[PDB]
Amino acid sequence: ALHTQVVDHYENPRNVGSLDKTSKNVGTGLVGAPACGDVMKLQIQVDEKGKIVDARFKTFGCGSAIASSSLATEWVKGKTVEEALTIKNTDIAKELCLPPVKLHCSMLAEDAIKAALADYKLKQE
Amino acid sequence: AASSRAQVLALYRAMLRESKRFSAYNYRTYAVRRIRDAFRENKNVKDPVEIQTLVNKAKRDLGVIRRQVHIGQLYSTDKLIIEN
Amino acid sequence: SLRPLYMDVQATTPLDPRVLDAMLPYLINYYGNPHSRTHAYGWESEAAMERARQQVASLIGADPREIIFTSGATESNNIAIKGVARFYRSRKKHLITTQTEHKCVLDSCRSLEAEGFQVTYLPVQKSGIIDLKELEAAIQPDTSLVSVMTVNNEIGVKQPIAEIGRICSSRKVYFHTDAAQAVGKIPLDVNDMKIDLMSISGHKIYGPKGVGAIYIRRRPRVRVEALQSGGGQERGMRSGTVPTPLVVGLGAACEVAQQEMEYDHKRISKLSERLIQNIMKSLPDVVMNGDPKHHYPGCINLSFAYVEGESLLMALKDVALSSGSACTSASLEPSYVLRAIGTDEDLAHSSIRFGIGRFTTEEEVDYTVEKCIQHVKRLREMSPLWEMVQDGIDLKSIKWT
Amino acid sequence: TIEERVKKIIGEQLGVKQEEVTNNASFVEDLGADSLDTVELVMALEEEFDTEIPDEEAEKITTVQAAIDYINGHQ
Ligand SMILES: *P(=O)(O)OCC(C)(C)[C@@H](O)C(=O)NCCC(=O)NCCSC(=O)CCCCCCCCCCC
Ligand SMILES: O=C(O)CN(CCN(CC(=O)O)CC(=O)O)CC(=O)O
Repeated sequence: ALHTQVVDHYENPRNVGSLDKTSKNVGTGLVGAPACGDVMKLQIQVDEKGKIVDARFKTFGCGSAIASSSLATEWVKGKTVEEALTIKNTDIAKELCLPPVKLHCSMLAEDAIKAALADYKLKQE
Repeated sequence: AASSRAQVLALYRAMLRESKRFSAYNYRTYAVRRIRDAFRENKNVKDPVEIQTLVNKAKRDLGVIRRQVHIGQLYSTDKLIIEN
Repeated sequence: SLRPLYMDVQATTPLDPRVLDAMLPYLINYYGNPHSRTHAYGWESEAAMERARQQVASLIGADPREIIFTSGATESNNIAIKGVARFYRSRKKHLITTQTEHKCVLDSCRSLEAEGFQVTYLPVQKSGIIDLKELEAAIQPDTSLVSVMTVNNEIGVKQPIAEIGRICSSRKVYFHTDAAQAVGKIPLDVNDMKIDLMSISGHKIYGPKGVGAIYIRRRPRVRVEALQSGGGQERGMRSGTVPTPLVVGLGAACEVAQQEMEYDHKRISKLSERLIQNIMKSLPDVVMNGDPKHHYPGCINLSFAYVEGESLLMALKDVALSSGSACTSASLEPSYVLRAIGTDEDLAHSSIRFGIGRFTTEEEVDYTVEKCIQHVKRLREMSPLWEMVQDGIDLKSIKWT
Repeated sequence: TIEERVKKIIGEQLGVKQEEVTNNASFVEDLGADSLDTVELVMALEEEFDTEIPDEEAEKITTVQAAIDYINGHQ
């Protein structure tokens, strides 16, 4: 049937875009594979106190993939790097009412958060 | 064989008028188009027996259209996105 | 809420009002069992059944005695494949089909392999068309059946049915074609095509759901073991109560299709060319799946690079369509058809099927085209793969996680 | 526009530039209509102007001016 929580992230898009990969304060997570029909790019911008101040995403995938990654991008803003690390796939799925067949989307979105954070952390010595 | 021509033009008008009453966009647009196209396609038939066969078929289809228009009104639904 | 445009006729069709009109008397006053031999309710129901049988026969060039009513082309496919295989099982254990057949043909063959039969699943070329010489080479001395579908349900590509019948006839191998997507849309003649068995679905041709038929050639006689046990209805080949209203609807749909086929083909051809050319002239990286030279125009399967299929369907919220991406097709499996014609996996996640049928309008096509162009652009602007390609990156060079 | 929306209908229905649709013109003699066209034309006028045109009136509407006259005289 129609899923209003998921479609909203496409019809009312937010944080779609790119940050500057060369910045020491930007972490970039790129997860998934074209052949698996789901690729998520998630970028975070961290201030000099460790607070995530901005984030952007681009996703190739079904509507639930776009919603999972879009929600993750909203949710990291305002969280410390350590706080963002505690966002779980299950929180994302719950918020979006994902069915079991789409829980893999919320897990890839969690993988994307953690890849972006690991990219940022590697840049800080 | 009783003025085919008067039967024909009367049937043409009746069939178009009744097919405009279809509630469903896809039956309505198809019936109007098909009727226009069929009468035009058959305009130059000259054998009186073949004309009469086509006329009798049109009368039968006019009955179909009247009945289907009325049972699509009893069980109608919302319009399509493109009707707005 | 306003309803979406129906652009999914390969999935099922609406009923032709002429078909519902023919059925309605059997749903109201003519409710007799056509097997009731002692009264007028039975006699008039039997007579309607037999009239429908002739209507089906006339469309395909058959004798009415060769038409067996079934509950759908799924059942017809099971009867043809399992019935023939089981009948000649003492002398013949090999059957040939193709990798792009509908799932009921493929799964009937799989069930037979578990029964000890050998099945060759022929590959297709990137056109979607089998190689006739490879078919010839695969026929064995113990081959009982070849089954190759007339029009593909996913990509619309036409197999060389007449040429396959020549091959099979000349080697006394029975030839079955699943014609579910071709009946009443392209010419079918069982004698000119040398067809031995054929599957027919009522709901793919503006007829009601729950009914179909199987043509079983009677000269030379083709023998098949019945699958449904019972009192011997349908000459012992399909026991059960023949559903008078449904078979009336099937015969009426076949009669209408016989009269309308040429008009529909001309009109759908023009709408199909319009949809394909208008999309391809407005968007880069759009590919048609299947050879346009051997293709039924009402089934158009396009891949939109760098956009996932399900997301595009979601984006096209007021259009009813379907896609080859795995989460949309019962939610199980990716498109085996696209894989068989050699589509890259990512592009097969990017395919959409557009259906144009008897009732489709030019404005419905124009609306669909416009929305398709707008939303592919929008989803590309959301796509990390499009972003990478626009920055000159070769996706084939990336090491994916 | 004015009552010559009548002229727009005739031209659309008969495939005739608005320049050719003169008040004196006969649908058949002057504008190439046949009798299937004129059935459709009368229905087009019924639709555009929310009026019912019965057979004995339709048979008189054979020129552009007759169509203008009829519509002006029925609200
Ligand atoms: P006008 O220019 O004076 O004359 C017009 C006619 C056609 C009357 C004139 O050209 C003529 O007399 N021609 C002689 C041949 C003739 O009469 N052809 C018409 C035969 S009637 C006919 O063709 C009916 C076709 C019915 C189509 C119905 C489709 C229904 C679909 C239903 C769907 C639910
Ligand atoms: O005659 C036709 O082809 C169909 N309709 C018009 C179809 N309309 C839809 C509607 O009337 O709501 C076309 C549209 O609005 O797109 C005639 C009528 O109005 O009776």
